[PDB]
Order: sequence, then structure tokens, then C-alpha cells
Amino acid sequence: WEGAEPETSDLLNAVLDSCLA
Amino acid sequence: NLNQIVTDYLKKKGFTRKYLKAFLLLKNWIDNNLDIYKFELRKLLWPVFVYSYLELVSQGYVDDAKHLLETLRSHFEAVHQDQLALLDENHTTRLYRENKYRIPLNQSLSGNLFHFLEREADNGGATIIYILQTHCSVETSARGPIEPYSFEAIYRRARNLDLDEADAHGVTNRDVLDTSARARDVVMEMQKVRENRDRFVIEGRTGGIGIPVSACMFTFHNTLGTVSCMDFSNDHKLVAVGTMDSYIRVWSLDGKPLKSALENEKNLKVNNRKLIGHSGPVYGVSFSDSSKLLLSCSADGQIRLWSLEIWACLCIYKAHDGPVFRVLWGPHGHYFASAGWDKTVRVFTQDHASAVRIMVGHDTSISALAWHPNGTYVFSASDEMDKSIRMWSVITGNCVRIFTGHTHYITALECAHNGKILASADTGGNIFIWDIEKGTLIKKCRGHGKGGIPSLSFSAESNVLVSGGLDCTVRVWDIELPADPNQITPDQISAFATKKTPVLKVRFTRMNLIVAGGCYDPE
Amino acid sequence: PVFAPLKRQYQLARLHEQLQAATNGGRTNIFKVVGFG
Amino acid sequence: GYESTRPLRYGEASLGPGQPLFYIDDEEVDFEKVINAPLPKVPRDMTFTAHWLAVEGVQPSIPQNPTTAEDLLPKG
Amino acid sequence: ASLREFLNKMDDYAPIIPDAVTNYYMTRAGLPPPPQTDIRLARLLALATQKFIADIAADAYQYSRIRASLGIQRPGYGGGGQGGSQNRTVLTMEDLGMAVSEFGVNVKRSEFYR
Amino acid sequence: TFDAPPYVITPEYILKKFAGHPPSLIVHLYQNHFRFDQQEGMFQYKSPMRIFIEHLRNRTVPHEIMEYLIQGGVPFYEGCLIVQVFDHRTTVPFSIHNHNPYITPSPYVPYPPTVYTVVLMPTAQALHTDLLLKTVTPRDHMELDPKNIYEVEAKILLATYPKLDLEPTKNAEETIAKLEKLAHPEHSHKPPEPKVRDEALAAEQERYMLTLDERLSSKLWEPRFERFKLIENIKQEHAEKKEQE
Amino acid sequence: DFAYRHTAAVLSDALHLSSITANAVALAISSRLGYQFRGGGGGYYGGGGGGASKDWMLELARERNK
Repeated sequence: WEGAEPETSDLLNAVLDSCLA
Repeated sequence: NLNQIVTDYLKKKGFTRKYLKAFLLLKNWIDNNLDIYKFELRKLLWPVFVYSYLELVSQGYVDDAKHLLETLRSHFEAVHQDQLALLDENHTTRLYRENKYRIPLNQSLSGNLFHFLEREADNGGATIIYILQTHCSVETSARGPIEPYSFEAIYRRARNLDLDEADAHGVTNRDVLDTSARARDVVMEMQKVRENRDRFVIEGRTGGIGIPVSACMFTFHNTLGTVSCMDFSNDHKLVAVGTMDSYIRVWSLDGKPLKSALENEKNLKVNNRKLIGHSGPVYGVSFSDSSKLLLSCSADGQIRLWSLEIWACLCIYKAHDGPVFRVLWGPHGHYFASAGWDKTVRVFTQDHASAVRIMVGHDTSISALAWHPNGTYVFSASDEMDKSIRMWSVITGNCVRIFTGHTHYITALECAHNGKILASADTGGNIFIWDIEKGTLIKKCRGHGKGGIPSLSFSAESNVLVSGGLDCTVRVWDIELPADPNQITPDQISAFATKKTPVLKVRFTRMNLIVAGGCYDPE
Repeated sequence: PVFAPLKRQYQLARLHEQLQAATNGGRTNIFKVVGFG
Repeated sequence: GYESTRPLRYGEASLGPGQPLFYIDDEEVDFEKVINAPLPKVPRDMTFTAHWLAVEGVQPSIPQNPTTAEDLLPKG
Repeated sequence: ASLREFLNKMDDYAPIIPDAVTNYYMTRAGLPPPPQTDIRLARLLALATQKFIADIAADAYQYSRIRASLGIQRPGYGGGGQGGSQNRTVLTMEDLGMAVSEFGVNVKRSEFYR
Repeated sequence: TFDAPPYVITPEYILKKFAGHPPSLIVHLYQNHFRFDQQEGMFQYKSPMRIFIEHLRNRTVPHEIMEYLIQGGVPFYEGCLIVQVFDHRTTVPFSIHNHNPYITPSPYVPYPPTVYTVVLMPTAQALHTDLLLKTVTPRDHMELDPKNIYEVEAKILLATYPKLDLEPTKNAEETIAKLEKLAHPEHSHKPPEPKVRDEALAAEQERYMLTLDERLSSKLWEPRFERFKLIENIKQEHAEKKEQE
Repeated sequence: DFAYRHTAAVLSDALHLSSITANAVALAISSRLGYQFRGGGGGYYGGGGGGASKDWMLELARERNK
């Protein structure tokens, strides 16, 4: 798998938060 | 076929194929024996206390050592004032550490003490065992017990004998046995005692009949059919009953006066009191884990917390929408649960005014409740179309088990002490026994009449069950029948009949004895 | 009758309408996956 | 008005053959009789007792237990 | 008027409702008896009850009197026997129902049960 | 018999166990809209489909589109969903003087992504929705008679939670320790927070200048191509009917 | 007496609504069901115990149990 969740969770959460606004 | 549906669903879901406690325990054990032994037994109190205090001081927990010193000072203030004042490093501590305490004792007393300590190894006896081994040495002797007027002391005083090595070494027997009036192998003795004790266990059951039990009955008169609930305290000292007139009444089961912490009520003479404040019929009551707190619920939709020290309310909980039918403390008394008309189960803690967990899933009103002995699960049952039992997790708030099979209104629920069995009764006279882990019915008991079985109770070892019904009977059942040596089910040990008194409560004491309660109606 | 908040009903109706528009009445499967990612 | 302690009695009217009608019996009374009437008897206060329902599985024959004259034993 | 003076004068305004009834219904409603609750408060509550009942009674009498002198009783107020004696005013179900209808109560019954 | 999930399900365990299998869903994120792999249209972040993004943020199975997911045959891995997320997110309009190779010049101007893998855990609402859908799905006739719902749910629960903690404690400290040990990440959040509540001349000039404009005045826009799809459907039906004749 | 009173109320409502048909009676009952009789022994998706929907209660439970 690429971009496994346990290590990149914070970045994905930040981008999702920016998207939701 | 349900199996096909479940298999299809699972496949479609990707399922692959410290020291103070020990001292108090020792003191409590000591005062329980005969007065003969106590004289020699009291000699162990001081060495244990001093060595525990010194160990706590050395380990760096000076706070704990100070707490121990202040807590127990009153006990020894009349004997060792100077030593206690010194304890408030000097050569005294060095001398104590270098020389191990010497305490004389008898062989039979030593055996009894070792057996008692082994029996409670994990409860706190290990600390005393270690202290005695390390900082103490016992010089066992074959003489009789030493007392101011026993055979040994009288003989020694009269015949003008001499002290022994044990008697040689601030209370000393020399002041008593003088005219002015061996060692030990602990550790080895412990394994040795364990080996001897392991030989006397019972590991079977064949033939015979059930256990005989006694029963005591409490009857209430002139009630006029206004009593709705009943409950005994955990130690069987108080009884509380709720009525349809919205009040509650507590009695002393022995007739002794009740006491109030209020100074204005100093030494008042009354053996029954009233708790007022509900505006509707009271349906449930529960004594807390002596009991100082009480819970109650009524048809007005409220839960009230009362104080048994000042006899007044403290807080009101307002989470329900409609009547509340049952309320129960947790197995240890900080959490409690409730359930009523609005088809929901709520779990509270006494520190918060709002329910911490809410449990959805039932389709009709709740009619029974029960806690798990470990305090992390709850049981509930519904009526009418949805006659099922559910097991909820307090950590997540989800359902983990469902039990189906009942065809009548469910009246009582009970969980065994071992934590692996569950019992339930309905208005058809049936009693079901469930396996919690497998969610499977084990067996059914029959013999009770129609009407309802308000209460159930399990023996201390979870091998006997007692029930009370509205048909004026108390019955005893055997969970597992004895192995054969080669309308009523054959596992009913006994059955008693009351004189026109429906039974509302049964309770198992520590012994093979129970206490029941009910209301007498001449008609 | 059964009672529930109006907001939930309106939101569900809007979502169902949007999904029906997107999937063209179920004739198109927009959730299909090709390959192994 | 349904919590009264008075007995409930029904009259019987006859509208015709096989068509009876029933009505509540109610007679006018004077205020003197109601106001001057004595009060019912006060029952005694609530209390509780104790006794032994069974000793070692056997029921003693004491006044507080039912008589042996008058379903408690399997016979299969 | 003041609450303090009224409560002090409560000695002279005791209602006709016996203290036993007051204690019983206070306990039912969730209030301890006069020994733990100032007797003046209980007397005040009983006086309010008496005033309410007297108002209803006056309304019922007014309804009864205007009727006294078509001429058929209204359906839903079944009750009575021969019809009383002499020209005495009789407290009947109809007047009580008419009076309490103004207070939000409904006392409709059936006349014949069949 | 089927292997049962652990007490706490984590992305590591699910991703390791089911490695080498196709992902359940692929989502592409843009500046202001998102879509799936085979989707030709798009979804706006302000549209009703914001629930999917919220679920992705919270790592929860979206029970609200369960029937749509079922229709598409989306795979489940022990009740969870593996989702791949592709991150594409990271002149003078309305003037008649602009130039364009397909237009005359005009005389008034001089002259002419990161990738992620995540796991979504199941909930009780998902099971409720599953049973409800099974209740009203024709196959007896129906796929699940309601009266058997309790037994079916009991068996599913038995399969899901095969082992429990049925060991009694002896005092309050033991219960406290057991409660502390069994804590669950999904049920250990915190209590929420209380709910809370020069250029003017240019704006007024624009508002005045847009007077009596039927459509643009109100605004001072989510196309769906419904008329086009209706036309396509009717044309297909007419052609198919003409095939017979 | 309760049956009598219920019948009278429903009859009056139906008479005010509209000789009266069965549709008028059904409409009167439906209108009356909006503010009372929210109980009974209803089971699966039956409006008993207040009449709340299971999905809303599940949402509230999810919010609390977090």
C-alpha cells in the first residue's frame, strides 16, 4: 500500500480539514 | 434457514475463514482466637509495626511512614511512649537492624499461625511472612502457653526454676517468671504446609441429594396493599419498603433505635423513619454497597439519592421521559443503572448529573435489570412483542449478546457470582439458566405457579439457587444434579409454603441460610 | 405515526435526489474500480 | 369520581321484549345525613414480626406456619 | 398587603380542613408534615384549596339558578333518582359539569349502559 | 466458522492482513470538488455529499449510502473499507475586446499527486441499516421475515464477539483497574465545546446598476444536466421501440 | 365512560370536518393521533414508548457514548 494511514494520518487530516473549511 | 442468512451476511462482509492493612488484618485475626493464645499472640504486634515503619522510612516513602506512625500511635501510646517519641541515625535504629527480634511461641500456635497466613497469602499475609522471615526469628518451644496463671508460669514461679534461651531475649517475661514478680525454618515450612494442605480437597460429586437450608421470614402487617418494593441492606441490618403513597420507610431489623448524625437529634429513640419527597408511586429502591446511601425511582420520572446518616435527599437526576421502573447500584457502589417506559437503558455515576452512557436497541419497555459481578456489563429485558434479554458493554455502550426463548412477561434477572451463568424468570413459572459466553440455554426449571417470581438469589459458590414467587412459596434448586452411581422438574431440592404471604425478596447469607420478606393479607 | 427532526428528513431527501441524478437512476455504477490501485 | 367507597348498583329498565337498559342507581340525599355521619374506623399502624419458615429443610409446626391440612414435591 | 403580615395574621384565617387531611395530602405530594414544616404554610395551602372549592361552588349555584323557573337535560350528564323532594335546590351532575367546564375539567358520562 | 476481529481494529492490522487485494474505493480531491474513479460528473464540497467527506475525516462507514454501495458490489474487508485518496488539490471576463484565434481582432486594443490509504471501521448504525435493508428486499417472498430479526442479530453478535471478559473482581480498585485497561480509542474523546453564534459606495453603485435584472440581481450554481439525460433516455427508448418495427 | 367520551370526541371532529363518509372519520382519527395515544405495545417500528424513531435515538446514543 502507498501512503499508509498510521504514518500519514496527520497530513491527510489536515488536508481534509482544509477541504471542509 | 437462519444459518444460511447469517453465512451469506458474513461472507458478503469479507469475513475470512500496604503494611497497615496487614497489621490490621493480623490484629483482627488475633482478637478472634481464644483468650489463652492472645497473650502470646500480642507479642507479634510491636515487632511487625516497628519493622514496617523502618522499612517504609528507608525506602523513601517518608509520607507513608509518617501516616503509619500517626495512625497507630494511639494503640501503643500507653506502653512505649519513649520509643514512639524517639521514632519522631541514632544507635537505636542500628541496634534494631543488627539484632533480629526473638519471640517465643508454642508449636501448635506456630502451626495455626502458619496455616492462617498461608490461607490469605495473596490478601496480605505475604507481607507478614516476609517481614517475619527477614527481620524476625521465632524460637519455637514445646512448652504450654505462657499466661500469668497457666500451668507453665505457676510451675516456674513455684519451683524456682531458671530462664531459658528463649526467655533470655520493652516487655520481658523475666519480670513475670523471675522471683521479683530452636529457631525457625520459614519458607520451608510454607511449601511444606502447602503440600500437606493440598491433600484434603474434594474433587467430585456422585450420588446423594441436595443441600439442606434454613429460612427466616419477616412479615409486614397492616399494609393494606400499598407496598410496591422491598430491599435489605448488604449486612441484613435495615429493611426499606416503598409504597404507592410516594413515601419510603426504613426499619431496624432487630428493633434497636436508629441514629442520626445531626446534633439536634442526639440520642433520639425511634427504630423506623420515613423518606419523603417523591410525588408519585415508588417502584425501586437500592441500598448502596453499613450502607450510607440509598437510591429510589418513581412514576414521576425522577431518581433521588438519599443519605442514611442525616436522612435527607442530596441530589435529583432528571434524564428520563416518563415513568422509571427499576434502579440498581453497581456491584461496588459508584455506578448505577436505570430503565423504564421510554425503552432506553442509562448508566450513571454519582458524580455527574447526566447519564454517561445511553443504550438503544430495545423495542418495548424494560422490566428487569442486573449487573455483572465484574462491574463492566449490564443485563436488561423487555416485554410484549420483544421478549428478549440483552448484554451491554459499559466501555462502548454496544450490545454483545441476545437471549431469546421467553414467552411470558419477564420478572427477575440474576447473575451468578462466578460470572459465567445467568438466571431469569417469567410469569409462566419458568426459570431459565443461560450460558453467557455461548449464548445458549442450559436447562429449564419448573414447579412455580403462575403470577410472577419477583426475586432470585445465588449461593456463595454458585451451586444452589433460591427463588420466591407470588404463589406463597420459597423453592430451592440444584444447578447441577449429582452424577448417577449406576409438573415439577427433578432438580428441586426443597419447597416451603407461607401462610398467605406473597414473597417479595429472598437473600442468601454467608451460611446455608436465607432471609425472606413479604406482606400478610388475611383475605 | 413516528416522529423525527425535520432537518434529517430534508437532508436525506436532498442526498437521495443528488444520488439519483448522479447515477442516472441506477443505470450507471460510479463506484466501480478497475485495476488494483 | 371513581374512587368512591360506596357500593355500585345498577337499575334495570325495559325498552321492550329482549331490549333491557341499565342505569346507575342514585338517590338524592340531604346534607344533614352526609355531614353528621360518623367516620370509618382507623386501621392500626404498620409493623413487622419474625419467625422460622424452615430449619434445615423442614418446616416447623408452629402457629405462624400453615397447617399440614392445607404440589410441593416431584413425583415423576 | 404583605406576605409577612398575612402569615403573622394566619392565626385568624385557619380554614375548615382538618390538619390530618393536610398532612396526608402534603405527604402524598412530597412535603413533610407540619412538625418539619411551619404550620402557617400548611394552613395557607389549605386556605387556597378552600377558596378554590368555594369559587367552584358559587359557579355551580349560579348555573343551577338561571335554569330554574325544549326543557330536556343536555346529553352526557347522566344521574339522579326520583328527582328530590319539595322545591329544594339540588346539586346535580349537570350544574357541576357546566361549572367545572370553565376550569378545564370534563365530567361527561353515559346515561344508559345497555 | 469465520475468523473474528480483534478487540481493537487498527489500520495496520487490516492493511497487512488484506494486502494484495483491490481497494474498495478511489477518491480524487480537487480545489473545490471531488469524484470517484469511474464517475464522469463531480460532487461539490458544499453539496449533500459532504457526509462522505465527514465520514472519511472521522473514519466511519457511511451507512447513509449503504444501498447504493451494495448495488455497486463494493467489497468489504472484515466489515471495513479501504479507500485510496488522490490529492490533486495541491482576460477581462465579459469584455468584447478579447482576442481569440476564432474571432476578429477588434480596433480598440493595440493588436493580438500525493496518495493515501485509509480504513473505515463499522458501527451499530451500519448493522441496523443492513438488517433493515434485508427486511425489505424481495427474494416467503421477502429475504428476511421481521420475526427472525432478533435471532439473526443474535447469531451475528455471537460470531462478532466470540470471547468476553467474565472474571469477577473483588474490590473497587480492581474494577477501576479493569475499566482503565479496557479503554477504547473510539470511545475516549473529550466533551464537546459549547455552541456559539469606502467599498460600500462601490457595492451600492453595482446594486443600483443591476436594478430590474431578473436573474443576476437575486444572486448579488450546481449543474446536473438533467434535461440532457432526459433527452438521451427518451431517444434511446424511441430508437429501441423503432427496432421492433 | 372512557369509550363513550372517545366516541363523542371523534364523532364531533368528523362532523365538523364534513352525512359523513369514512374518509372524514379516518381524517379525524389521524388528526387526533398527533397529540395523544403515543403508547401501546407496539413492536418493530411501532409508535410506542413516546413515538421516537430508532435512527434518531441511535444518533443521540452515538453522540453521547463517544
